[PDB]
Amino acid sequence: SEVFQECVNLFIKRDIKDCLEKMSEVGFIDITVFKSNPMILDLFVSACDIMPSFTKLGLTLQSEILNIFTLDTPQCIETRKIILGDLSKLLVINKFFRCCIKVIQFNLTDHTEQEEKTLELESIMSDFIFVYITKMRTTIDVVGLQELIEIFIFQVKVKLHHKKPSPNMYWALCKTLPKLSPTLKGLYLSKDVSIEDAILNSIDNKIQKDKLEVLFQ
Repeated sequence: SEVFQECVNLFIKRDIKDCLEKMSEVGFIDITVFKSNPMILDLFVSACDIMPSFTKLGLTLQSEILNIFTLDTPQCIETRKIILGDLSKLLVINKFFRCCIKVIQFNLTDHTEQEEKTLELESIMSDFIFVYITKMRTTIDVVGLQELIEIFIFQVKVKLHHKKPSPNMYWALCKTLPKLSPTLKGLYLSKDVSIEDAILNSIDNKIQKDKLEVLFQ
């Protein structure tokens, strides 16, 4: 449609707030529309992933975004089934999780409620990780899987809990998901660099960044 093309054109120009406001104005931010038009959902998730947060937007747009990424709404449950159901598009699954994180991080004010939703997200994500490495064994998106685990560690365990990075976060996840380390050690981003190797290296770099970057400013 012409109106959908207008939204796409705003996205191409990185007028992301205007893109989302137009989607809201025309009624596209709606699970019923998402189910009937996969590319409308794809645009919505991609645009929301670029927004620093959802807090500076108009009230109507904000309420419609929150309905899609608040974990216990009917619309979020349905959207999650659609996005997590396409195991071939792991990078979009990762965008969706980042959008859920953005709601907890910036739209929630009560730390007790933030913790409550963070724990819910942890279960959703760890359950999905098991599904992915089981159902897509032999057909793993190595780069997407590295990104997924690093969202869990750096955005959820570190950022949402306000907790310093540690290799123990990786080993703890592997003890709850015993299939994980074998999978990640056997898949390679490059010669002699497994996903596990890369994640542990990322954790080490993040530790040094956390310790030193502000000192150097």
